[PDB]
Amino acid sequence: NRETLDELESAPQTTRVRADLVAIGDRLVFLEALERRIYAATNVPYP
Amino acid sequence: DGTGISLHRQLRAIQQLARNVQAVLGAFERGTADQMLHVLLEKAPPLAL
Repeated sequence: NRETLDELESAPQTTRVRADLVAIGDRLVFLEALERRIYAATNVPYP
Repeated sequence: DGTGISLHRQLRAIQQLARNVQAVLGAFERGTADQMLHVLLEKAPPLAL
């Protein structure tokens, strides 16, 4: 038929966060280098 | 069969058929854009010539 019956959410919490934004052409992508953030002293190699 | 299975399989058959009819009635919208490239290549001499 025509289904289109995927439900929407409840407009969740929108916080401000220092992340890193660039734009490549039409698309707008993060940049993430996760060494000093999540892997600093953890002694597990970067994947 | 006089059950809800007989009703729901009928609603599965109509919803199958609603996909195909909106497909092929949409196909002639694209089959027009198919053919216009096949007529603009019929009268197409190369720019190098």
